[PDB]
Amino acid sequence: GPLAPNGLNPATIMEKAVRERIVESYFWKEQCFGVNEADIVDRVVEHVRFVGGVTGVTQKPSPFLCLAFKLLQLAPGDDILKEYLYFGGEKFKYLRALAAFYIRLTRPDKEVYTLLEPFLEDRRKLRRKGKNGTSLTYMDEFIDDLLTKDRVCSTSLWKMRRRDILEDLDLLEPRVSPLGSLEDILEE
Amino acid sequence: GEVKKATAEEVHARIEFLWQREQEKKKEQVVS
Amino acid sequence: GAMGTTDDVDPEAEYAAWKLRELRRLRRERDAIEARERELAELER
Repeated sequence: GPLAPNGLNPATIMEKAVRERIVESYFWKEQCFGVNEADIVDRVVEHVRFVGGVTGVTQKPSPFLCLAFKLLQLAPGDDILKEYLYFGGEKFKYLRALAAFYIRLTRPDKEVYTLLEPFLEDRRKLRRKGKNGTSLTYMDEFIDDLLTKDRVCSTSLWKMRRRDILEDLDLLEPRVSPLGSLEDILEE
Repeated sequence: GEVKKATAEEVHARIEFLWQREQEKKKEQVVS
Repeated sequence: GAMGTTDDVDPEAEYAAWKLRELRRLRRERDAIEARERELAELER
């Protein structure tokens, strides 16, 4: 029972209720059986059409959430996650979303920021389901949510140190927005 | 009865494979 | 591809929407900093 790069225990990361809802779900028993990292990719391209936690009147755990749980179970290495993010993410966006979600769940804050912040420039459309019905979202919105919000996809995100704190300890470089450079000129 | 763990190269090949399959499916749908 | 909604239909508009979103993010960050600055400025003198 390996522990994540951060302090947390993979089993306890998701709520007991959420875990129960996932394991009891049809999609877990049918589509998460015998699955490995490559098979994770298979299930993503096949069955993931939106990002969300438990949704609907049936409080049905999304295929997204279930695959996230399966990733928690697998505890994939950094190299495979990089494969997801860059190769899989470039080709399949929901795979990038899944990877970002998992990283946010299981990696040190420095790693979280450095890995996820570049994809604030990823503007591809994503389907977002859950709180306040069904809506359209974007990759950069999802990333922003991962970086700035306490809860995402029925999962509590562990509190991170503020970015400025990491910058002060010289653990992080200042984030550069292209629009920041345009905006400096706009404000003047 | 255990499950084999995938390597980065294996996952890479899987991604490439699925990509090819999807593109081929699109070609079959446009040709049909 | 599993597209939640098709990309590259209106690249100009999509990029514009992204530009607006990032601008709003910068808005939030700057507003937060300014708020703290006003707080310290008021309390100190």
